[PDB]
Amino acid sequence: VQLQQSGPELVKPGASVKMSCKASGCTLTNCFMHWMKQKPGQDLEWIGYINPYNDMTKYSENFKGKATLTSDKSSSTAFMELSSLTSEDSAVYYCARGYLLRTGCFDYWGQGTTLTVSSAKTTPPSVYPLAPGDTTGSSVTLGCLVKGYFPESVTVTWNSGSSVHTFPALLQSGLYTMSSSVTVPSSTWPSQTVTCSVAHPASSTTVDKKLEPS
Amino acid sequence: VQLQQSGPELVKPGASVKMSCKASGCTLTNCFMHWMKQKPGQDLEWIGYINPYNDMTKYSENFKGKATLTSDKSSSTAFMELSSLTSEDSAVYYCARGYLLRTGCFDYWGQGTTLTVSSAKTTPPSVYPLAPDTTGSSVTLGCLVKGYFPESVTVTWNSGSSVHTFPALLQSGLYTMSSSVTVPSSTWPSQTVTCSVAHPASSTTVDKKLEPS
Amino acid sequence: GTENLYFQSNADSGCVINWKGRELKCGSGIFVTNEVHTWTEQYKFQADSPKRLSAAIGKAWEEGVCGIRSATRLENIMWKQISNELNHILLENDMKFTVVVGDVSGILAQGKKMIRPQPQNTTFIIDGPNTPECPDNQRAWNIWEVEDYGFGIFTTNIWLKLRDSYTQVCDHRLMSAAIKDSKAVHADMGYWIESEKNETWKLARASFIEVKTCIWPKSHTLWSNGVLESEMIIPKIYGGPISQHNYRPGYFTQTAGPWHLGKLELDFDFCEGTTVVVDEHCGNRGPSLRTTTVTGKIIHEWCCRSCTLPPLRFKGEDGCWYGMEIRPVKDKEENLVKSM
Amino acid sequence: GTENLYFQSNADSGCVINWKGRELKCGSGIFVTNEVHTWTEQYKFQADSPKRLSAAIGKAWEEGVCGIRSATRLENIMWKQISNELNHILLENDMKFTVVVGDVSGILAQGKKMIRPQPQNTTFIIDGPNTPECPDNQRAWNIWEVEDYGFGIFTTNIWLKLRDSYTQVCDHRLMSAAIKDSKAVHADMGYWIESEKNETWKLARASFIEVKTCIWPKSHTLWSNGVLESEMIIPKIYGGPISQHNYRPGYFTQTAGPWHLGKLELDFDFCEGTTVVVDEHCGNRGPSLRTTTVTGKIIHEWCCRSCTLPPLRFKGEDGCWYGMEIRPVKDKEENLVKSM
Amino acid sequence: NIVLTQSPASLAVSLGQRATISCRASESVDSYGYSFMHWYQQKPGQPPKVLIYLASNLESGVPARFSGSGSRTDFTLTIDPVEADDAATYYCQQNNENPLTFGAGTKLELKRADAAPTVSIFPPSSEQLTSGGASVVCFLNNFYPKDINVKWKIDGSERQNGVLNSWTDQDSKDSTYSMSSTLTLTKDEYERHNSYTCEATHKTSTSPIVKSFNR
Amino acid sequence: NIVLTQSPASLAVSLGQRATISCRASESVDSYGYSFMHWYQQKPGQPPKVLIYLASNLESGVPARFSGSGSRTDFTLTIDPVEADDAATYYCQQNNENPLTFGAGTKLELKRADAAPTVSIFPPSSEQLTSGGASVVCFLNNFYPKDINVKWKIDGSERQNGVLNSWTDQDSKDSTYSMSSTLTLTKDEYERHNSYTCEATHKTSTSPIVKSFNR
Ligand SMILES: *[C@@H]1O[C@H](CO)[C@@H](O)[C@H](O)[C@H]1NC(C)=O
Ligand SMILES: *[C@@H]1O[C@H](CO)[C@@H](O)[C@H](O)[C@H]1NC(C)=O
Ligand SMILES: *[C@@H]1O[C@H](CO)[C@@H](O)[C@H](O)[C@H]1NC(C)=O
Ligand SMILES: *[C@@H]1O[C@H](CO)[C@@H](O)[C@H](O)[C@H]1NC(C)=O
Repeated sequence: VQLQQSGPELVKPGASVKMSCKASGCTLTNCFMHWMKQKPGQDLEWIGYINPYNDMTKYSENFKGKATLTSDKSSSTAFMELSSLTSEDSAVYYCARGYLLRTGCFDYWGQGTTLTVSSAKTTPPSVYPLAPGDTTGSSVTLGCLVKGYFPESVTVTWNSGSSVHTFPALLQSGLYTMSSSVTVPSSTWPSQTVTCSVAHPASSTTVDKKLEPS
Repeated sequence: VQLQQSGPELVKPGASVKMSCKASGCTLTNCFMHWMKQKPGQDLEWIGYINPYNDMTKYSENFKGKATLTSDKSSSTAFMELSSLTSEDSAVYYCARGYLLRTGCFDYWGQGTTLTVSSAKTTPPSVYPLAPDTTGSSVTLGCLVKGYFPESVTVTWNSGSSVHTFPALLQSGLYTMSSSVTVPSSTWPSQTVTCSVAHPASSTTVDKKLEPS
Repeated sequence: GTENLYFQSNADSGCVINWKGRELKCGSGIFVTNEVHTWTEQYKFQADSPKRLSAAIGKAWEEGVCGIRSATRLENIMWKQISNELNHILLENDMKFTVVVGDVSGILAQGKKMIRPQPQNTTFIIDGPNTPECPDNQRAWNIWEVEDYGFGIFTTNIWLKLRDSYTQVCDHRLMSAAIKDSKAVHADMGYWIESEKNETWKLARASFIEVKTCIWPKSHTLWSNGVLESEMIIPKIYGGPISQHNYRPGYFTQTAGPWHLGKLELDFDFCEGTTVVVDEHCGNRGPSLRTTTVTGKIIHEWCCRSCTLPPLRFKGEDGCWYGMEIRPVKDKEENLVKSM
Repeated sequence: GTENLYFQSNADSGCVINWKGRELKCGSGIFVTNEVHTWTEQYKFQADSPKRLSAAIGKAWEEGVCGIRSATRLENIMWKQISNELNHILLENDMKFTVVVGDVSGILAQGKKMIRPQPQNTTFIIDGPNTPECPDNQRAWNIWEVEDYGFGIFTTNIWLKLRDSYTQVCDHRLMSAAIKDSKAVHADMGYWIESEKNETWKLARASFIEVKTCIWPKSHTLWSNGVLESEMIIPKIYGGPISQHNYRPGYFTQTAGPWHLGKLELDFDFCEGTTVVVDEHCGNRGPSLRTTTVTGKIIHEWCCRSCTLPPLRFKGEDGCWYGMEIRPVKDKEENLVKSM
Repeated sequence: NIVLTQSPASLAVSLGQRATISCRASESVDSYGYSFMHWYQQKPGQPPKVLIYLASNLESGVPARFSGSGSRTDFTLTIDPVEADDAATYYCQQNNENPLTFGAGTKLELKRADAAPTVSIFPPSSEQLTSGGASVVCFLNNFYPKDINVKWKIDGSERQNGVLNSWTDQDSKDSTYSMSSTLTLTKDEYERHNSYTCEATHKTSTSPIVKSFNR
Repeated sequence: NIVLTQSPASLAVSLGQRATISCRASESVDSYGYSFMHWYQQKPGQPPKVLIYLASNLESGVPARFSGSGSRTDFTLTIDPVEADDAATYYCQQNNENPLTFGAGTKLELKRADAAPTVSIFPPSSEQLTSGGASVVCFLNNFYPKDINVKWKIDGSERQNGVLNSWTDQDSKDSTYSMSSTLTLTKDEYERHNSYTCEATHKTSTSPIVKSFNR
């Protein structure tokens, strides 16, 4: 039972969004698509469920006016739409297979659709390389500074496959700044070439930076 | 218990007429006014009945659209009304006291209301004397009532001898009748003989003296 | 303003008005209507196949079935209109008898034979009066059941097929019953029987276009438990619902009631120009009497031993009749009218 | 064209359509409708005098009544809406207790006492969950009967008065039934019970918005003679009409059916993704099972000893259930969900 | 409907004899032990009168010579001795089922010994001749049987135009008939002919009874 | 609604110990003889994963050190022995009655033997110095415990302006933390001073770990 959720969304206050969840491997008798709202690192809230084949739907009371569940059988897909949008709605919305009331658990989960509700406009990042004429050891660490983007998030990969560290993005002046560091042996650098790849989907920008010494 | 029906009526084709039947000596339990239609010398047709106190009414099947029985409790009188009128409706309509379905018979009867449905116009009659130059032991005299509409006329001889009244016949759309009287020849023409012709539908009375040429 | 109502595709759905009580009630369900006053134009019985029908009569007449009695007035109207076509079918088939259909007088009495379907001696007499040379015990009776309804605006056809075995029980496909709050109806193409609760559930009025002698089907009976045949106002033998709604305090089964009238109106009210008093000294219950003699005299003083007022009364073409319990207090005098 | 219809001012008068079969029927009679889906907006129970009610609860509680259980779902909504007004009445009268009204869970259980009308310890508990320190046998129940209806468009008020003595029988002023040809309904503010004749008369489907514990009054019952309680599909103790319409060939009374669900839908059809076969080899009938495991696994293969297909099934909030006669063909294994 | 058929349609009976009419119903007119059958007498120009009520009950003030019998389908009104007054049509009627229905009637005619008609001829009046027309009138008075032939001769040639005949109903006292024959022509047509004759031939004698007049 | 209250809000446990989390429901979560209770593990940035379904059922393919118990209102998740992978937040959830409800969560933090931070200092990039801004970044990698304060020295003056710090999640492999310190200035301000220093004081040593570079 494989669940695929829609992509991230950036939406103006008061507007509306409709996200999707396609369910492979389901049967009529199970396949209740539940929906949950989770702010970053906060409790999950239950919204409701819908059965693409049955059109059985049940909403929680907190979401009756807010969410609307719809379905397309042939696509075996669930759709959830969020009425007037507020910053309290910016969160991750999880799709997950469940059952009726006293039945089962949350077996399988989709990956989660992140929604960011904001008047601000999409801005791609600037990528600056981070290299160290000083002391050296049997290991040298390099970094990339991703500064001034909206909205979150970015993915920073190093040569596509060593130990890597990824640092949470922070808000400054209404845009985001994050960084990413990797450590490789100094016998390898800078004799070898090392590139940090920063991807920002919401601006559909991809920037590579080659790592070279100052 | 005596029933008095309204007088005769002449009504143009397509109109409507409402005739009456007043019943003295009635009680709530009896006093069913039945209505029957009889053309001259034909079978009686039963129309229906109405009880003025109960306002119970029943129609026969033929007359449902044609007759409407209505009532006045206070006058204890029955009304019968005859819808679209045709020449086929001209007959004598008898009112008669009865009861419900399997109860009693037609005890007492009204006098009958004669209806004439026609385009024709009321015409007063001409009265012609009928007298004879030869002699006998017995003499017969007559009055010829000719050219009147509608029926009928009354011919009385001195107002009270042997009399004969002859039925009216239709010729060219008006009625013609005659009436004869017989008296002994010692009596006529020394005595005077006058026939009185009364035609109520025109409310004229014509008297004629009978004398010999 | 707005209200919310449930409707269903396959039930009676609509809005309906009750002038008294001023209730507009809309919804889906079952609408039991009074088909009694409209029946001649609204419903028409119709035989399934006149050719195959004639064949079944041949087999019957060969086997000694003298005649037929209709169960219901509708069945009689059906025989009159198909009789002319029937005789023609029999003539073409070298059958040596004729089918004659007479009127329906009074009670539609029961015959004991049946007409089995097919895949003098010379007349096969249907209905009319009772004739000894064609005894009821030799006539087929209650031989049709409803196969389908032919629904349309205006007229509705009811197509019939011959039964395979004999039954005294009425054909329920024509029947209905209904109750809501404090009103109840058992009803038929020919019976409309109203009962209501005023402190206590009893029979309040009925309307009969026919008096039949099939038995009322229990499945279409309200409150059919613990019924005593002797306590049924409308007698079981004349299709009375075997129900406690068919009860009335102080009255017993009207076996000798004016059911011979063949068409009548039952309720509880005084007859015109009479009075009834409860007197234990009254005469006992016997065959119902008509309040008016042969000579139209009305009978003033009536009584009953232990009935309850108002009095059970039947109104007919020929006048008013009182239930078996009511008797003339002035005893027999004059020309009394009693039912047979 | 032109047609002829009988109407009456003091009956349900109007025209009504049946989409399938395309029957427009117009007349006067009784319109029994399905009130279950519209009830919250359409009907509101209302007590006659909150003062007279308040004194009777005081007189009851002094005589040792700790609480009440509502008879019907509407009655509970009434206690919720009036509680603020009652408690204000009690404080002015220095009564040393207050009235608390809880939810309606599952079956509307039966209490054994009564509230007689007028001319820990501190709370008089209405409804809620089942509590031993205020047990049912210490609580009054089925204490209201209908006094008058408030007839209107939109809302209809139902004004109720306290009864004079205790009764297990449901209040018939709220109930109805009707049957025509080959369809029949017994009906209520919360029950809609449909039976029909397809070769044989049987229970066809039902709708339950509440499951109550009064007895269904015989007076509003079709075909109430010779009923064997063991054969009534809807059990007598939950208000099954004591009628042969409440039968189903090959099933017996569902005393252990999933009535705990408190609101459910009965008919005769397979549950999704299951099969039932008639097999004498099956397990014996027992308490009803849910076709979905505790783990959401669907139970594929079912059978019944001598029931008849289609199988008796109940649909509820948490899923589909089969009548007692239906058992898993793989016998008791796995994580089963069973009723009481 | 219940159909009453009466026989005979017309019946002739001589003074003092017995007349018997029957009424045959298509369905039994019996209920409650009674026969709902009645007999009526209708003199011409008059409402009917009840004679027998129920099959067999003599009405108040009716001569005991009227009598009724029968039950169910068959009924009989008998008159014995038939008298001079009884010239009338007689009807049976039932009130067992709606609609009430009547018989067709039996017209009772009395038989007496023949008598010849007193024939009288009448010239056109002086008042008539001035309006442009003339009717010559012939009265044939007090004859029996009803059969009779009238013949108009102008100048000895027969005439078949403008002859209208009217018979009376049989006499209530003497049981004879009478008849007025009226030959109607134009006034000018009246002056072209001199002798006018009225010839009536009756069952009494072969040679007709003749009356004539001249200008 | 049925409210699940989880205790403790956050938990620190050493490798190999026994971890106990509890979930307290406001109303019974028991029906049909089962406890409709479940336990979830959520690694950060990831969907939650089931560990125990119903009170006491090990999920298929979940290591048997996880175990669940309880009935009615009180339930308990046990991990034994807790390992480096289990640094995550743990949720309980009920589906006995609508609405389905979750616990607030228990964040599990692992205790390991303390470790010193590997400090790295990085000058502003060549691309950055040309665009009008310059940011000096210092990476503090793989230390424990999580609490730490960093000190930047510019030419010997301490610096407290425009510094933003971010902590990572505890690493699932070695159970250590990391942190990035970022000094944000205008481009010109960087060139006015020559020497830059990164100084970290940790529980490992009293004398801070220092790293520096010059232009
Ligand atoms: C006379 O009728 C009987 C039945 O009524 C029938 O079976 C028979 O064939 C007919 N004819 C003769 C000659 O018996
Ligand atoms: C109902 O009963 C009351 C009192 O017994 C009476 O006044 C009323 O007329 C009754 N209504 C009926 C019998 O329809
Ligand atoms: C407690 O309640 C009972 C009835 O439940 C009542 O009779 C009694 O008087 C109360 N006790 C006190 C001390 O008020
Ligand atoms: C009617 O009965 C037949 C068999 O007797 C069945 O196949 C059909 O489904 C039934 N129709 C219904 C229950 O609507």
